[PDB]
Amino acid sequence: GMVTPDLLFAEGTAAYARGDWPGVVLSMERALRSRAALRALRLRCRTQCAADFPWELDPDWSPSPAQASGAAALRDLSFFGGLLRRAACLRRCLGPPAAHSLSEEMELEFRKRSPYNYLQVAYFKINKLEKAVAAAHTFFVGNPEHMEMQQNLDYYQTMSGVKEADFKDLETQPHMQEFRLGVRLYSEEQPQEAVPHLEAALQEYFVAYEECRALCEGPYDYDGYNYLEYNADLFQAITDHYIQVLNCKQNCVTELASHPSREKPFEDFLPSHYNYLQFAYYNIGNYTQAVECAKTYLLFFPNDEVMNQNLAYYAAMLGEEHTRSIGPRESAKEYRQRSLLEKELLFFAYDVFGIPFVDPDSWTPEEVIPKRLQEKQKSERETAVRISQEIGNLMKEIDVSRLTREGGPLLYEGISLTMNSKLLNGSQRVVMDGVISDHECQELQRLTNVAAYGVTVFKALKLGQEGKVPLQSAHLYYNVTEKVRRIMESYFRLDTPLYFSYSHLVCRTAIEEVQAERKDDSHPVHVDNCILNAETLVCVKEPPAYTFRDYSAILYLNGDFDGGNFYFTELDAKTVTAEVQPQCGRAVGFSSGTENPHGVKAVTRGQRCAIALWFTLDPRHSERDRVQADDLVKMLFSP
Amino acid sequence: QYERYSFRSFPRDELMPLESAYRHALDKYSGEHWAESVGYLEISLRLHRLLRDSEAFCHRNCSAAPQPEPAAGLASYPELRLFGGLLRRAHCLKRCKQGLPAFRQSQPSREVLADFQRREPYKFLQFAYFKANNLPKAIAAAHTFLLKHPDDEMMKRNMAYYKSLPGAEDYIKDLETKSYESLFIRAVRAYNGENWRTSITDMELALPDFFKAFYECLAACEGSREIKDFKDFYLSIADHYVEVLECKIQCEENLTPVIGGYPVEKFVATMYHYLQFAYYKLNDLKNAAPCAVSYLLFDQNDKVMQQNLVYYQYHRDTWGLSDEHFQPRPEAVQFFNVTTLQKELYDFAKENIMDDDEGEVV
Amino acid sequence: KGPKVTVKVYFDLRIGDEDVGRVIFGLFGKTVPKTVDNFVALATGEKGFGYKNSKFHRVIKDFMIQGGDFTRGDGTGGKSIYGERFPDENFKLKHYGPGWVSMANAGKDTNGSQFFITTVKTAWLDGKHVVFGKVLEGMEVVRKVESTKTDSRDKPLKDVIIADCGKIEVEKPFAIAKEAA
Ligand SMILES: *[C@@H]1O[C@H](CO)[C@@H](O)[C@H](O)[C@H]1NC(C)=O
Ligand SMILES: *[C@@H]1O[C@H](CO)[C@@H](O)[C@H](O)[C@H]1NC(C)=O
Ligand SMILES: *[C@@H]1O[C@H](CO)[C@@H](O)[C@H](O)[C@H]1NC(C)=O
Ligand SMILES: *[C@@H]1O[C@H](CO)[C@@H](O)[C@H](O)[C@H]1NC(C)=O
Ligand SMILES: [Fe+3]
Repeated sequence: GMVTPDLLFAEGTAAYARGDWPGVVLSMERALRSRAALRALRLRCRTQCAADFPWELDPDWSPSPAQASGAAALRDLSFFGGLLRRAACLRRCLGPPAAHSLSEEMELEFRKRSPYNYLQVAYFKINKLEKAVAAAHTFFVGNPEHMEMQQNLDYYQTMSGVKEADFKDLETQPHMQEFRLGVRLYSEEQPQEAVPHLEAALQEYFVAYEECRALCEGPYDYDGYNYLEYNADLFQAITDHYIQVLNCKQNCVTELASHPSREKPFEDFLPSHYNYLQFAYYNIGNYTQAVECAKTYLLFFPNDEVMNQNLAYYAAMLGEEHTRSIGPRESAKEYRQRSLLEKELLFFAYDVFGIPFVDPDSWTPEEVIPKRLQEKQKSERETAVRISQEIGNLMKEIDVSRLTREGGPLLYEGISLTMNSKLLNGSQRVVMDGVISDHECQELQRLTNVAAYGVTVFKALKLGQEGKVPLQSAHLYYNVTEKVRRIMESYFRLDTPLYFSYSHLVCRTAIEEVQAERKDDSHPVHVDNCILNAETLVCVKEPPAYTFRDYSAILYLNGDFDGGNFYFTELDAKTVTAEVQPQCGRAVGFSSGTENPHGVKAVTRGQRCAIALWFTLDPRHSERDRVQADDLVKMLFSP
Repeated sequence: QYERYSFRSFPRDELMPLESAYRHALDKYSGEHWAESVGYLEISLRLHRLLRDSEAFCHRNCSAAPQPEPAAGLASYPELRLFGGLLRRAHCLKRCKQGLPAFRQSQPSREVLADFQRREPYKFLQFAYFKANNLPKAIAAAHTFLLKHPDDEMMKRNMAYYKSLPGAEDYIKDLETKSYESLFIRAVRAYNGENWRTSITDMELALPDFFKAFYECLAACEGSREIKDFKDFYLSIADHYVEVLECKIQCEENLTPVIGGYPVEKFVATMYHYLQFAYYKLNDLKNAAPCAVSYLLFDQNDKVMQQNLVYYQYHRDTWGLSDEHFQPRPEAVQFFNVTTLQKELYDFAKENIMDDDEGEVV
Repeated sequence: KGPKVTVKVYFDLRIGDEDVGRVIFGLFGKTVPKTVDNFVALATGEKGFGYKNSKFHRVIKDFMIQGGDFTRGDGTGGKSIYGERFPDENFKLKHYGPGWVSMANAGKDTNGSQFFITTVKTAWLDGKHVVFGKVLEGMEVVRKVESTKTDSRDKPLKDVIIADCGKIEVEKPFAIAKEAA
């Protein structure tokens, strides 16, 4: 059978470590072939017997009015029979289901094009330098910030045996290759060679879009160990899985329009295709195609003034009847209609079930957004210009980065600033005192002591619902979390909204029997956003760490214990810069970037209890358990 | 326990989670306290019945709700239509569930529900009743448990012991009863009492309640599952429904009344047979023919009813009977369709989708 | 009913300088592949590194005897054939009692090369660890090795060494009851 890519990759890595160049080239080539073969098999038969069995639908069957229950039962039975037939076909095709799944690190190393690095090293060691330069160019295109591979490429170019046209890219997708080449040709004022490449780019774009939409029906994504508490019914699990699948299908338009050579996906890919096409067609002299392309562009953006001037100019040049008879292109119309229907469904799901969705298209008409959602976008636009005015007043009267992005109102009264960022010797730092009183501290202490030690807010609410922990403390925890979120948003002059990422109430117990010869630090100095190292003092914003977290906060509930301090450290993980003293109601708020490496000392006799909070600026990566927490809070206390 | 029960106006003093009440009842039972255990067990039974009734009311709407006709542009994409309807139904269910008092507590686990569906609390109930001078209630609970489980040795022993005691020989009442069972019992009694009109009225009353109960029980089986495998979209939503179908199939035979220790085979066919005979004895052909057609639909291999139908066909042009009066009743057609489809779907599913990685231990 | 075994691997244990016997495992290859394959490859040593001359480092009484690391003996090592770690596959089987093998992980989707033989019914581990075997024979050997003296860190004072490890092929997948032993 077709062996999995990761086993071959491991064998090739081991052979490379030992020093067997034939082994590493053989294993790497086999892995590269196997991955593509498996992907092609999945695509092929998924498409083939998704098209083999259509959904049919029964419009002729009119449900019985009086006998509603039987009509509903039959309407459910037909759909589930069709579903069972499709599932049976898929099981017949795919065969072994364990060969298609591999870890996240393996997908990462296949995205970074490491096998091409190994292959180029092996090919140079074997004296097959043509494949060596091909692999080196592929890796350099994949990773553009690598000086070494640039040096090897320059050496190969100077050393005799390499040709200019041999630089082929073995990994980039087709539809992007003719697009960039076509645009480069168009920039040199050569419209004879521009139209065929661009028309091809359109065709392979549509083909690749259709291929990519068929690889999205994947496994459902549970939040860690949340599949042990999953108690959804049939028609709820089906809709949750389909909503995730629809999100994955709509996220392909922003993946087809991105390149590693750029740090941001292209803006308005298909409309830009049509714009360049109509410019080139006007330059050549073909007028009917220019008018058609202008119309099929204005279909997407109907209020673009310049394109309207171009269309009117072409219509004046041509005849009225000709410019009336020709219309847009049908594929763009079908694409637009299907995308609009998908966006409507996703926006309804976001409005009702509170499942976040961010539009990947800038041509979406406002008529598809519900009225409830259009008011939340209106308020966040009002407060985006409100904040930008305050920064303007700060600068007009005036190290800037410590004044124009700090110093907030601190809305709630009874709250002061014990330390600002200057006394704390750093940027993006604050120490507030008195966010809560002593009653809150005692109540949260009782809540965490009764049942324990990371306890979330959703689990605390569930336990209060059952009857184990008090409900008032479980509501106070929620209220204090929201209050701290708003305080953090207000102090740092954030304009875009601040979302929730994770939060757990914890307690640390110092056992007095392991303390002997405990010279090592309890917790290493590190950073939250990336993975801090110990040699080059540089961190990588890579998937094995959480790269979406932006802001962090710690709130302390007591001060009756010894040790266990909180100290900020420089990148060297040695030089302590500033330390804080835990007390009741003290909050430490810092940005979770690489400029704030922190560490906690070792605790001694006593108890330490605190709430750790992490926030994101990305609506995609939000706390998926906060929606259910809000749902529980709404029905238990405000029915 | 079920005398002072009302779904709409429920006493708010006893609104506690089912698991907590069951745990308290078991703890008091192990502590040699009888009255408190009896009260807590009765409260738990009432809570379970309230949960079932709330589920039925929640599925009364939402599931049986017409869909407004969509726009013309959506008619070319069937998958979007189907799953948009599914999303609308799910949202309606989510809205409806939050309003009911029974759904604002802590929902019990699956093992507690499985225990309550096996009628197991009645063992403790009858023991505590007997240990508290409640002998008629004790024999009623023993009979109620033995109706569901006719193969228990110890329960048979206590039933034989109770029967020997004088006096408690007429209080054999099933505590978990249904309206259609009683209506059918009176219908059969009147039919044997050579009375036709009363039997006709009772049977025509009893049929719709049985259909309503059957459809509610079918709708109440689409529950949750334990996650133990992570597969694709279709392959993972085609196993939840396999389990749901396994649960759905038994609903026809779980609602069949049992008289004399033996369930009544071919319940609906029996109703239609009794109705046809009662209508025949009153010479009401206009209402007697469709019963014969329905019985032939259910029991295809029959003799006397086939000759009856042939005789009715021969004399069709004398009673003023048209050609469309020899068609089966719509409810019987719906029942037949919804049973045949389920059985065929299970037979198909248990050849291609069900994994073959288990064997019989020998 | 029950699951079908597909392959068998035998282990030879040496407590200190003495031998105890043989343990015969039965691994379910049709329910949990990509894990039985890892265990068999490590046991038979196709790629060199394997369980030969390995050690048991946790001999917790009444709970289990966990071992399987072969790079470093302190419990912070061990590798598989699929790189370093591979994800959890399916939690179809539970810890039904003594003698049920599983894959020890350090979180979620962090399966390595360390197993543990259970000795009591541990139902609180369900849904966290993947089960792929059952101790067919040599339960008394497991009982003998479980009771060795240990210090406070659960490490045995006397070394327990897997002297040999092979693979027995099975010509017919047969089911085994989902019970203890
Ligand atoms: C414009 O292009 C189309 C196809 O690209 C071609 O059929 C047509 O003849 C061209 N116009 C002229 C005037 O040749
Ligand atoms: C929590 O905040 C809400 C604000 O809507 C308030 O109504 C409620 O009384 C608060 N409860 C506690 C325990 O602070
Ligand atoms: C279902 O709920 C709706 C509430 O929107 C209500 O109007 C309707 O009457 C309910 N269904 C039945 C059968 O009562
Ligand atoms: C229901 O009745 C029978 C079932 O065998 C068959 O005609 C079909 O499934 C249904 N009838 C119609 C008219 O669809
Ligand atoms: Fe941290």
